[PDB]
Amino acid sequence: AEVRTIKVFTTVDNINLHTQVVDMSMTYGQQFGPTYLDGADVTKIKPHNSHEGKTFYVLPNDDTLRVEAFEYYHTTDPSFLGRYMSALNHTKKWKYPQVNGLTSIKWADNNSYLATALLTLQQIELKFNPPALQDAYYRARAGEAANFCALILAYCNKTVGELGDVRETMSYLFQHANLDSCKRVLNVVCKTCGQQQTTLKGVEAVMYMGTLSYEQFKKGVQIPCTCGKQATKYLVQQESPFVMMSAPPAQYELKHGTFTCASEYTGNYQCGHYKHITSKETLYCIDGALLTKSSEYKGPITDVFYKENSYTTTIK
Ligand SMILES: [Cl-]
Ligand SMILES: [Cl-]
Ligand SMILES: [Zn+2]
Repeated sequence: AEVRTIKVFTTVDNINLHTQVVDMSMTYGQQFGPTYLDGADVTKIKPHNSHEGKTFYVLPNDDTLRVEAFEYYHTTDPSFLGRYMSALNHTKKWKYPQVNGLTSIKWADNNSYLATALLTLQQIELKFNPPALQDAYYRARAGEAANFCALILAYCNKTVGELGDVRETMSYLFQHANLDSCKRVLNVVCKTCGQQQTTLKGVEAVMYMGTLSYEQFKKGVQIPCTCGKQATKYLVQQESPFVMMSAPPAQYELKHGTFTCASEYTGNYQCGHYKHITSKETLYCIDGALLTKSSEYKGPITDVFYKENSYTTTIK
């Protein structure tokens, strides 16, 4: 029997290429293990003539690829590249319209949480650490967001179509961002126990769960003390370029000029839809490809983002 071969390249990062000679009588899987062509699983396919010179993603299956994959993605999760490829096979088919000057996502595959996450990132100062996210985010800002959205799904361990939470999604992305300079000082005052200051750094310095209002967080929020009293927690010092205030969805009034952007969630714990609100010359509501405007906004808000640089309390 006549042996036929083609040259292809394998990769884990789509930058560093590895020359391979493949036998056209054997599947990609038999030669490389799980193999993907621009997100499509070709593990059970035999090489085509049209494949010559093309790049295939493989799993990090030797030491060189293990190092290349960690350096690019900053993960050693064995299932990561397969999850990234499985997502990309869908996100490459999504549309990414420019809405009010931002890259959004046309609704598909239950992706509203990703649209509001993507819109938010374009309005806050954030630098990613993994080259994969740096490279994909640059492309997303330019309007080609398929790789970025597939990476969000992979980093968050979410599949296409799965219910997502914006706060959790932002937590994962912030873990892979340089927030090392961010600092928060809180004071908690109990009329029985006295006062306790806490310092938070990095992601914990920019995220708070319990109120949407940055102003209320400065004045004080009531929380339980271990003694059984209500204590007051308030912000003493903030050093960060933004803050994110989150809460269970509740009817909330957004006032033009008092916040950067916000997420709205309509539905229940099992099922629902996110929209994005941005405060510009007026209030714009971006719902995937859809855009409306209003002077006032009230709805079931879950996350609000605010601009910051340096804040020090006047509370003694
Ligand atoms: Cl590679
Ligand atoms: Cl970046
Ligand atoms: Zn107490």
